[PDB]
Amino acid sequence: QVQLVESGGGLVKPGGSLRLSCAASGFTFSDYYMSWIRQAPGKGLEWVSYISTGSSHTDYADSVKGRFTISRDNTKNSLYLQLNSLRDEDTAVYYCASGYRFSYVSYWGQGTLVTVSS
Amino acid sequence: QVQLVESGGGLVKPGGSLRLSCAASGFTFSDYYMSWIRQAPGKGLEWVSYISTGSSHTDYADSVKGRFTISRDNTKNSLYLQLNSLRDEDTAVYYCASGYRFSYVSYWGQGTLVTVSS
Amino acid sequence: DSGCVVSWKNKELKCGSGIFITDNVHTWTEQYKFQPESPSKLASAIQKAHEEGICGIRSVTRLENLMWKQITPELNHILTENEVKLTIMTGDIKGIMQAGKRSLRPQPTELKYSWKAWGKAKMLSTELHNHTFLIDGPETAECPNTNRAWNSLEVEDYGFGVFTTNIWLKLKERQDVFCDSKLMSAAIKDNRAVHADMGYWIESALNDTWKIEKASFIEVKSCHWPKSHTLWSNGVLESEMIIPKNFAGPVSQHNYRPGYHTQTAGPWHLGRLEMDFDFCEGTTVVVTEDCGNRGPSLRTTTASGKLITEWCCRSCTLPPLRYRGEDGCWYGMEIRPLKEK
Amino acid sequence: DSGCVVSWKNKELKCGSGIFITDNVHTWTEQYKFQPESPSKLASAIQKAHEEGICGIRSVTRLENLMWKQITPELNHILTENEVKLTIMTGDIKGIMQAGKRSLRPQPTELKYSWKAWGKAKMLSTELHNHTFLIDGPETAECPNTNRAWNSLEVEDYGFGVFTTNIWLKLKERQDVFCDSKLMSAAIKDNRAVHADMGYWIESALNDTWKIEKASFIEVKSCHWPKSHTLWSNGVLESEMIIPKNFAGPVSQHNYRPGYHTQTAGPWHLGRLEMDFDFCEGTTVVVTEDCGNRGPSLRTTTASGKLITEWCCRSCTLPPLRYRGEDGCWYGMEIRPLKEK
Amino acid sequence: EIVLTQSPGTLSLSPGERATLSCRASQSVSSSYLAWYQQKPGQAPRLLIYGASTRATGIPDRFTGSGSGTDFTLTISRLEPEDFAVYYCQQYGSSPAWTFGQGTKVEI
Amino acid sequence: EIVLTQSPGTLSLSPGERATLSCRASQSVSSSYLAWYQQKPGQAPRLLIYGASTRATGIPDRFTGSGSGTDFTLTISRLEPEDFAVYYCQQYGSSPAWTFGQGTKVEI
Repeated sequence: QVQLVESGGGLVKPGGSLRLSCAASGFTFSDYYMSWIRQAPGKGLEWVSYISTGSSHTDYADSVKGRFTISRDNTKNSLYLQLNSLRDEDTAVYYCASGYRFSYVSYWGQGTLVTVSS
Repeated sequence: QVQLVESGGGLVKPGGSLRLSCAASGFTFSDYYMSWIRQAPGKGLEWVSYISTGSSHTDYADSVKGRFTISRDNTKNSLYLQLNSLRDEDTAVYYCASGYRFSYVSYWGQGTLVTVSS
Repeated sequence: DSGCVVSWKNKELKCGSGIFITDNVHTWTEQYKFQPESPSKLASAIQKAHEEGICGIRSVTRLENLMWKQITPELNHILTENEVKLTIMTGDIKGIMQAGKRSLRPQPTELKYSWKAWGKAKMLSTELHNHTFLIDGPETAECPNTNRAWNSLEVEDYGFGVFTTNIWLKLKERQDVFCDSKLMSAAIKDNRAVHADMGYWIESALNDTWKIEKASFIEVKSCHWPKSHTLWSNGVLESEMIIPKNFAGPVSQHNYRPGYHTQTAGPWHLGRLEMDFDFCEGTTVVVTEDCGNRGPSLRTTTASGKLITEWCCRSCTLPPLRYRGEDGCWYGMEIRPLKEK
Repeated sequence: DSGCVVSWKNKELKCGSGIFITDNVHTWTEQYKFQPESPSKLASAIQKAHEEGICGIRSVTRLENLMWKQITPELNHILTENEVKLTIMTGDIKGIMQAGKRSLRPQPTELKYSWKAWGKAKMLSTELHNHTFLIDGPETAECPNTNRAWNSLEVEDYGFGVFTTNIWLKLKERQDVFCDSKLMSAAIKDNRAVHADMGYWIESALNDTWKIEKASFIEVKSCHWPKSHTLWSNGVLESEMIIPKNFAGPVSQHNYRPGYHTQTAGPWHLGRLEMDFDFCEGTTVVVTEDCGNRGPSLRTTTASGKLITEWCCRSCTLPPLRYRGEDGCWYGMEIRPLKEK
Repeated sequence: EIVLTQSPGTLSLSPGERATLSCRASQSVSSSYLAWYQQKPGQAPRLLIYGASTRATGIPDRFTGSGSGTDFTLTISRLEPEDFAVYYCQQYGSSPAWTFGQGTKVEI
Repeated sequence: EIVLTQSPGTLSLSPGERATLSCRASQSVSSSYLAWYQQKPGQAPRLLIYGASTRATGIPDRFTGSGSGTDFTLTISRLEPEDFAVYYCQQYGSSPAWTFGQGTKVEI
């Protein structure tokens, strides 16, 4: 069964940094596109970023250009996102989802929560 | 009749300068090419330079590049050559000839004599 | 036209006179800013054509839209000042950059109730009339391209300003299909032949025989490439250029590639493309005669995002032809899945 | 390929990537120096061809004559070291640069009695035999170009040195008539189109219709200009070329000019030419229908140096076509004296 | 941009009825590339239609996806007390926006 | 360079004879472009042949120019005591050298 496990969420000071990891199992991780999706509290879902299989496309959202970094490790089936220069509105539940902006999303798992305040 | 009279010849110290003039009459001076021909004492004839009708060709001999300057004035039928940086082998009789290197020479007149020594 | 050029590949300095072909397609293409000729001629050209029965305007180039996107405040002022029951609304546009069937024309007798400057201020909002005039956009239903104008403008001969944030434009005196020759170039120096404009960077190179090597597009226009700027444009068959003639492909023998024919059904619907000859990541291409015939280009990722590994080609030539866009890596017509349907 | 170039005509600066075209035809054309490939191959290439029945070599480019003028001391030594009864003498050159009928070929199996370096010392003079092998020169009587080889060499791909005083050359593997494409250029940017090589600077411009404007030659070769470096090379008639095809005239529509046909019998015998469109000094051309038909080009000065003032043309187009050389000012084919014989 | 619109913002019904949805599209979706996701508060989203017409694996039969062109309707044939959640519609190509749908609240 | 050669270096004759001269050419002059000049000692040179065959104006008929190809001969039909001078041959195109001929002295 496709299990997606994530960790790294927590309260951080504005302007800090964080790293989010995704643990994939139950399916061919090195064969599907990978993406991160966030959801502000009580608001709609919004794309964040996605990465290709060989890590060569790596497209990012408009409001996080240069602030976020996404990477994957197919050998151990791990997906990584790097948080840098966090601002106030970044507080959202971040979902590690098996998808691509030009495709539907098949697998979602227990997205973590991150807060940026004092 | 075509008389070609020249003046300016005289003894000069090496490294000096001199100016020679040609006076044409009896024919359309503003219609032919003009050229200066020098002849070392007892040696053969040799070209020096020739100028076009509108003063746009003004080709010079190989051994006088940058040292000799030629000019003409079609208004009063005169032909001018300017001597600069004279050396000891320039001692020759200089003929004002109505001709051109790619043509025969029709009129010659009373070539002047210039000597470069001490 | 005279200067010194440093070359990183040759590690040498080139000094002399001649012609330098600027890239102006990568690294913040600058600038080709926007201002047309006198406003009265353009303003008078709308309602005169609207009386004929025109309904919209299409932009031949991507940047020509940005002419309209910032000028529509101005024409709305003058037409209202001329009590004209019309409105101008521009929008976004996407490939394929469609082309209309007719074009504007003078009537050089312009409006007599206009100013002269093109930088007037104090814009006043206008009303909307029952007669609406559209610009290029997703309006392919209410009015077709038959009642739509296209290729009605031309770059002014004195309109070339690279540091001055402006480029003068004037309307053509006749209908035409070719692209703007005034801002257009092509060159070749002993190893590479490049055809270029504001949107295209078609580059060809010689390894054993002259052939196309790479191309980059920020737009996919529909004007035919003029032959006055085509290198080796004789004896070229229309069924063999890699870039189709309809998409401003240069009619030349440098647009050739052995084993591949015209890509009339490539993924040109993407706004940006990058043509090269390599392998898409994680994919392999094997030459075999039992592979399927050429069809529409296929994205290397399915609707679920899964990657298709193995591919076959009938009579292709490695490295395979592939495209870089916003969708991933698309293969050419002659490449088909080895076993996937 | 990336740099910043100032433009005097536009008073502007051009910075970016792309291809820059060196002049290499005015202002001390530099350098195209000459060091060929291994001398053992070229030395062995002579006697095997001499046994076939060759008698001499002609040159295709004016500089190539200089390579022979400084290589025959090496060639004479190596063949004499192989007790080959042969000798080599080079000569001067003048237009028109004639062309032979056959060429050299490997035989890549070279002589085994030679050194390796190209800069050896202690050169020893050789003797003279009854078998003499000629090179380009005023020898059009004893041995014609039929028994003379031509266009046997080719510019090495890696033998391109613009700063290092060497251009490596190897002999071709097949018969050919086209010129050397390894050192050749052609470009066009929105106002001008220049076809250029080591000797030609054919330049065309656009005022109302694209047409030739000026050309400069330091040589007059006889190899056909390749079509891979020709701009707008489709539908071009060979009877309207300004420069004849036999004189390396590029096959293009940019080689056109209204009112003028091919200049088959122009003043090409001169080594250097500067073709433009103006009036010879002190001359006037008047368009009239009763003027004589086109013939060979006539110098503006007679055999006595007298200037011919008035001229007429039948269906020419002002300004008239005129040539600048070392002989004066020659007019075109379609220009005839008004009343003089 | 083909940013979509969901109407109505919220829906009120009772178990035993038959509900319908509506995901307005800006213009001319390509190849009917639309999807539906269920957001049971509060858990991870699920997948219903690929696809705009085809039921996804592990999904009960009552979930029916339909619509074509520029109008799409997600209809549940049979109501069920656990089915009350938030549903989102997404277009994938081309070219999709950077955000999902606004969502429709289903309330008793 | 089509530098010419004049032979012989000097000529010895007597009045009433018939003299001959020779101006050797390097190779194949074009359209017989050659001229002859007389240098009376000591005066400015005159002009005799245009031309290599055409007598100049005011020249006595005894001066006959001939030759074609690469060999040219200037022959005076009748000797005359004033005719003893130095004669130069020039080629005018193409391409001519930067100096005239060597000249041949005619001595009694």
